[PDB]
Amino acid sequence: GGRCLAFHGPLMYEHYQGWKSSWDEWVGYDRIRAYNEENIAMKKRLAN
Amino acid sequence: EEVTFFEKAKRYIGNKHLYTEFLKILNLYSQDILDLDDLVEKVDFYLGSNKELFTWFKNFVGYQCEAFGPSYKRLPKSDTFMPCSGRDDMCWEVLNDEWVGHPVWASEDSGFIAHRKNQYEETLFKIEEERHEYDFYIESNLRTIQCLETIVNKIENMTENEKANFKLPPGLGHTSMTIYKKVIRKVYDKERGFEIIDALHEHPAVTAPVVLKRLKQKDEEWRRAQREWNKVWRELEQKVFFKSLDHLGLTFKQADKKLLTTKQLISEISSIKVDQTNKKIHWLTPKPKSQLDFDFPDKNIFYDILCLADTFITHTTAYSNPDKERLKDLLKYFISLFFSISFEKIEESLYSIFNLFANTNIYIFFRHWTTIYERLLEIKQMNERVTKEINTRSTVTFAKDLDLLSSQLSEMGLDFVGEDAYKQVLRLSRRLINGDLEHQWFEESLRQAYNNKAFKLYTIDKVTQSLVKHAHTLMTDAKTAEIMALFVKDRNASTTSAKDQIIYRLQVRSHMSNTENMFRIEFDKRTLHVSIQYIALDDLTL
Amino acid sequence: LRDNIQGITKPAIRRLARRGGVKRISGLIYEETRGVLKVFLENVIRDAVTYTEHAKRKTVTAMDVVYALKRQGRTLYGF
Amino acid sequence: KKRPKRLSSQNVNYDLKRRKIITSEGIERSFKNEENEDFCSACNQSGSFLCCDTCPKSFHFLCLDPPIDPNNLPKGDWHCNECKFKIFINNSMATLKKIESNFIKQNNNVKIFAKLLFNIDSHNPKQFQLPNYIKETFPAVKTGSRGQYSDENDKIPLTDRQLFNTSYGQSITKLDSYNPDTHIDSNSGKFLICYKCNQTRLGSWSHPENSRLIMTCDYCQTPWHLDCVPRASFKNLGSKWKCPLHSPTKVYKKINYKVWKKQRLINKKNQLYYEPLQKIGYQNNGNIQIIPDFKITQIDENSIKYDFFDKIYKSKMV
Amino acid sequence: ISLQIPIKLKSVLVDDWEYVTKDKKICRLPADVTVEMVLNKYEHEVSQELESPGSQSQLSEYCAGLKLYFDKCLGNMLLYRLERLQYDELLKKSSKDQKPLVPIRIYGAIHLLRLISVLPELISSTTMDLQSCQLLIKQTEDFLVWLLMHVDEYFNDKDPNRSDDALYVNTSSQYEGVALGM
Amino acid sequence: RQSTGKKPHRYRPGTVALREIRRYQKSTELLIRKLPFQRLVREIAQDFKTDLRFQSSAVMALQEASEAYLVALFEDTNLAAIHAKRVTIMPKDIQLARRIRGE
Amino acid sequence: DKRRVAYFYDADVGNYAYGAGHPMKPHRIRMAHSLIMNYGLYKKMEIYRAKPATKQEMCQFHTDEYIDFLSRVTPDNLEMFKRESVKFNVGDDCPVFDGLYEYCSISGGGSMEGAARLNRGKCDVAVNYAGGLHHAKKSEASGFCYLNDIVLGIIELLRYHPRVLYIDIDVHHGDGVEEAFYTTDRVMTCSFHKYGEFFPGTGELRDIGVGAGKNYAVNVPLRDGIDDATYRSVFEPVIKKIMEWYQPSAVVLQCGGDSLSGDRLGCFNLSMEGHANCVNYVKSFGIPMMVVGGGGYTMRNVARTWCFETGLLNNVVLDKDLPYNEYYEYYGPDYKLSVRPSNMFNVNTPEYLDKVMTNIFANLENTKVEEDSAEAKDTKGGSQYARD
Ligand SMILES: [Zn+2]
Repeated sequence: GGRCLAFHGPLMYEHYQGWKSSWDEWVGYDRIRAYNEENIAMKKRLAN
Repeated sequence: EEVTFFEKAKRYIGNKHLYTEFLKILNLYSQDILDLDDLVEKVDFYLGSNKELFTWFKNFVGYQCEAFGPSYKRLPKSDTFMPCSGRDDMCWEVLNDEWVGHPVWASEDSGFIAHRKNQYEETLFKIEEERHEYDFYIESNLRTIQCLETIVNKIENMTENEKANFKLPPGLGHTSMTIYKKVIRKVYDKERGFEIIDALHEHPAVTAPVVLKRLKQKDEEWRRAQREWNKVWRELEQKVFFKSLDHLGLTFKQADKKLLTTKQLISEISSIKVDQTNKKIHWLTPKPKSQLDFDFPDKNIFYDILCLADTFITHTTAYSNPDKERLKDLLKYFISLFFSISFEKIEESLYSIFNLFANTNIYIFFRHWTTIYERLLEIKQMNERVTKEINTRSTVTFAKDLDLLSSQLSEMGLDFVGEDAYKQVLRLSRRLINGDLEHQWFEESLRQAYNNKAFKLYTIDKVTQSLVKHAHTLMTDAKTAEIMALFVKDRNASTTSAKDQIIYRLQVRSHMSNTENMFRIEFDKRTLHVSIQYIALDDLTL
Repeated sequence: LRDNIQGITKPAIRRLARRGGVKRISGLIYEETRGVLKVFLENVIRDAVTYTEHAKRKTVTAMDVVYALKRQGRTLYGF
Repeated sequence: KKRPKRLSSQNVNYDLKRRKIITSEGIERSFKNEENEDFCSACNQSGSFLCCDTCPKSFHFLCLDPPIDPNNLPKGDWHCNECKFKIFINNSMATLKKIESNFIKQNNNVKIFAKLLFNIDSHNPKQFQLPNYIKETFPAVKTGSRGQYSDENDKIPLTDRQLFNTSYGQSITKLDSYNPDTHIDSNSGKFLICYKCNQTRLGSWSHPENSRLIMTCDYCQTPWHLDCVPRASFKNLGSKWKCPLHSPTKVYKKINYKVWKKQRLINKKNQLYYEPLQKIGYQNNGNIQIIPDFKITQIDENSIKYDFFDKIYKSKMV
Repeated sequence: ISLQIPIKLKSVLVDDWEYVTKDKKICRLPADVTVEMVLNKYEHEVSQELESPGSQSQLSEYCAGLKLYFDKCLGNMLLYRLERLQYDELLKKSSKDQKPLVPIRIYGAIHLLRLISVLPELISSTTMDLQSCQLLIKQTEDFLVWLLMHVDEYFNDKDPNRSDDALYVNTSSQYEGVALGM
Repeated sequence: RQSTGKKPHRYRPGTVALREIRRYQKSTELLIRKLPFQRLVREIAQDFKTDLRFQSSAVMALQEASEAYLVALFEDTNLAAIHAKRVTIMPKDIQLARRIRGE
Repeated sequence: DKRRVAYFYDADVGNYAYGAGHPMKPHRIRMAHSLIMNYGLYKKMEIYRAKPATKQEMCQFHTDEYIDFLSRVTPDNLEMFKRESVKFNVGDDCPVFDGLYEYCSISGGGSMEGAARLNRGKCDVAVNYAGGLHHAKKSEASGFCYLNDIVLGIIELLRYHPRVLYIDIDVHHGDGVEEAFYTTDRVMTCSFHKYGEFFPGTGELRDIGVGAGKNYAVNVPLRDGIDDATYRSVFEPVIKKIMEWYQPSAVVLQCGGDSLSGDRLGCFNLSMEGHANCVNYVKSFGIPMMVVGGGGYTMRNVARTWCFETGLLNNVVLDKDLPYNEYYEYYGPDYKLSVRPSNMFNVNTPEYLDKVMTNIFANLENTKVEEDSAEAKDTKGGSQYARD
């Protein structure tokens, strides 16, 4: 349900979206959203 | 047992999401929101099967309004205010103006779907419209011709002075006012039709004779066209209608291929196995050993699939001569050995408890055998009525005089009259296996031979080929051939039950691999009863 | 048989342009290419239909298609 | 051996198609010579359309500010509201220099709304449409094809492939033909066990009548037989098939009455506020969730069982 | 320019959208409470609640502006295509009665909530002064929390299928066919 | 009738297009699928004459001839595109090529 | 035992066709009547021709505007006639044809004439094959049905009889009659049809009426391919229980071939015997019964089954031989009076039917101008030359 529900940084989850199939990982650790880590730190500080 | 009721419900539900929804419903009841009736309805689908738990819940809770269905919403009283001059007090007290149903609300703004029909049914409906509009125009013209003939008869016996002035209201002195209007509008033009209608109405006995003549010749040519179309309609519908009546039989050619496979029968026996096991887990710890049983009341049916089998042996060309000979010998021997029949008593002219532990190929072979047996029982049980109906087929004399009876299958000898239907369909199956029957004609013969009830014999050659190919694997496979040899050693027709079948099971479990399926087929000499038990992965766990 | 002009898919036209060395393919080229192919087929198949009707045959052979391509200066080899 | 070539006659051709009989043979000598658009960009729906001569926008007969009826439609040229504002007065003559401030100066200092009142005339009439920020706080709802309400209760429309050309046996229906694929789920390949009776009831191909139809729930994927719950056929068109085991949207408690049309969920932003403090006697009127402004609580099985036992132990005396 | 609405009013608006488009239920126009007495009660409550520092002039100005703008905006951005037939026959009845109908006498507060919902689009599409815009926003939030203080007596959930009053009536087949059809 | 209804590769445009040009120019196999072209051929032929059949080899010859003609037309269209100081083809270039060809 | 049967025919009821490629067709009634007179049933029967209804006589359930609209319906000026087209939902699902006013008038006249003949005691069984329309609402036309003449017949029966029962046995059940009699207690409606993505979409086990009409609307949802045995098992005991509890004074039966094996939009697998034994069972009670016909998109099967209904109502067993009529080419290659059942799947399980029966039993256990008004005036019409 919904359109944004991910334990990692959200990528319109309804698995790493927008990447190949050889990158999946389903191990168990702590989860934090943080709004995609402040939107990858305001897009790497606006491309540094 | 109030303390242990909740975990009992938790183990009964199993799923976590359904348990949370049950807790939400139960708390909704707890917060003075849900009354007793809706709780009773909820536990009717929740714990309806558990009779002990439901009776305890009813005794412990203390159980001793309108339905308001999804349709017929209540209109406001503003829409009720309508004059409705044809309504008296009884109509006011018997009719409701505040309840209206509209199918788009039932569709929830998504529409509705119609029933899917076969293509032959669509051509049959097209034939129905083509035949309908022809004679509908014909008899509308006939009614207008009759009205104009009554008019002409009234003109025939009075003078010219009242002939010049014969003003009439719309209707031509009859109870209808628009049949003739539609007839003249269809015969003539759109703009000219209104003016000739106006002429006929205000000035009769001048345009009316030529209108009657035009309508008479139009009716004559329409009747000639209908007569020349009726023959084509009859002969095309002779092959359209019976194919349209067959719904499952048209798809049977592919359904029998897709559904009579190994994995489908594995699924359909494992479904019954898990149903029996969890039903007993709910009810009682012991489990029955009988499931998917077949009854064998007739002994000549084995002889019938024997005849079909050795007819198929002499037809195919993909096998060698000694391979065909050993396949026919194995097919005869397995029937003579499993069913305790000494030999074949049909080997002259007019031809051309015990436990079985087997693998999956023998399972599929036996399932094909029992399927053909059940099909032949469905043929034979109604055969005494079908043969009586065919032998007493009272043909219509008027159809014979006009040559209207269906003689499509009677020319090539596909008719079932004057002979037994079962022997005739056995010969038809033999020749269809021989490959010189033009199979769709055999489908048509089955369609108008048993009134579409013989739809399971449509792929008799296909299931015979599947049976032959599955019996071919009984000797080529080393494990299956060794299983047959161990059945030669095991079968002795002596009272030695319940002392060596455990050894049979042990040597089979040591003989078969882990991925191979496990079966127990029990056959009884009395009443020819057979039972199959699915014991897959129930012996290698220890 | 209806809506069979869409059987020639958009990546099929894209691959056909790739065979021709086309760098970039517009979104409006697909309908125009489908129309051009429809006109060419409506000429060639009609010519083959006339060729088959002349020979009192009910199905059209590849030789009649070869003749229909040859008569318009587009001769085809291998059939 | 059908013959539609010679036995199809000359007077009457293929039915449902007229011919030249009503035109060529119709001589009666008995009288003895005596820019626009087609999408309706005010409600995004279809129907009878009216358009302006010099404006590409087309409207409905009722979506117009003063709804007009087709039986008394005005004659001559018709114009929209901004057509009266742009091609007509206040733009071509008497150009807009300070008439907007004159609206405040004339309409008795309504300046906080006079600009919107003036912009009303420079605005086409349209149906109500929910704003974007109103829609974003409810992620379960969405806009439909023509602009109707669409929450998770309503099922997605079926495509034409599954509905028209879905072969014969299938026919978008499992009531016809043996359909063993409906009893097997593709997630694990196991058997779908019904909730009421714990049987899949697949049956056999030799006995198709012993098979019982089953369906998958659209929320929790719970299998359910068609004979246990009272229901005739499947649910493919319309709303999603809600099994009678979840929380209903609206319940009735006659005592006039209370409806309680749920809360339809709030997204994972700061509006969703959690506060688990009390487990007994909260009177939270529902909208709970289970864990191992719109106020919600982290309730569990123990608290629900406690308040249930408390309420039915107070209510058994009455 | 950003405006906030409490989640109860957003849920009410979403339920109204569901009633109109999905459930096919228009609002009960012959209702007990209309927009004029809504604004009159709001103005009286805020006038008798606080002191008198000179804000009653702008309070009455805001009330009169909201009344006039709801009068001349009701057929522009509110009024779903389903309710257009109801508006048409009410206008026909008023034309037969030789009287000039204004929407503040018959329309409920749900259309006012719709107007407050579409207000940021109207402010963003118009050239307005900053201080007047903030004053209008502040008065909007004041009215929104006043409506939040009186939800129970004003927006009560009731079903028209079994009650005489639900501030909502069911649409007929003829009504739906005329409105959502031609 | 009774119914109510980390960084990705991120290839720039043009390089993969030239890669496909080099792959399909040296290739041999047919780009257009068999049955869609066959169904289009039958649909076109049914407008001229009904109850008509095509053999597999006739469909093959028609498909290869149409592919070669469309490849030549696309070559002329691309040549006109570079001639018009462009790398993107337009349908007006196709119409111009057809007009120059005389068809 | 022996009962007099009044047959109501009109020679003008079949002269109107709805359109090309149309499911509904009044042309089947003419060949059904030709089958009736071709079987020699006129010697033990009485036949009258009913007059067409008027505007006021058709206003007895519908509104004034709907009746005026239907009287002023004309296909030539359909271009400007678009407001009332919708609302009365005419022209979208029910297209406009010439003679709609006349066809509705004949159907209504036949319906209330059957009701009046049942009321006055002149006949025991009233058969009106000219009109059996049941999908018509108060101001809505659906299912190619325009005027709800069955409601008018029930009203005319209620003028003399205290209780009237309506029985529907075909698919696409009449929601108009149930809507007209949802709240009244003197009218009980029982119907058998398919539910689930079906054109009407109305009728549940929970749908039994509201107010004073609580538990007075019986609806039996069925599935595809129901055979004759399961149809008998779902019909006869519930009909006996309805007669035991409700005790009606009149029965309105909507016979039709929509529930037959071959149909256009139908879904059932009933033969002629399965469709006829229910009528025989409801005739064996002895109480008066009204028979109307408004179903059956097929034609050849519906004519044979209407002839079989007439023959069973005539207390005679019809032979399988089919004589010569002017509509003889419609029939199958066997040319016998027999509707052949199809072999499609019988998905109607006995357990689901038993659950429906228990729900119905638990619902029904609590049941224990105007110058020419009242009708009772028809032309004789004894000179019929339909025999061939
Ligand atoms: Zn129907």
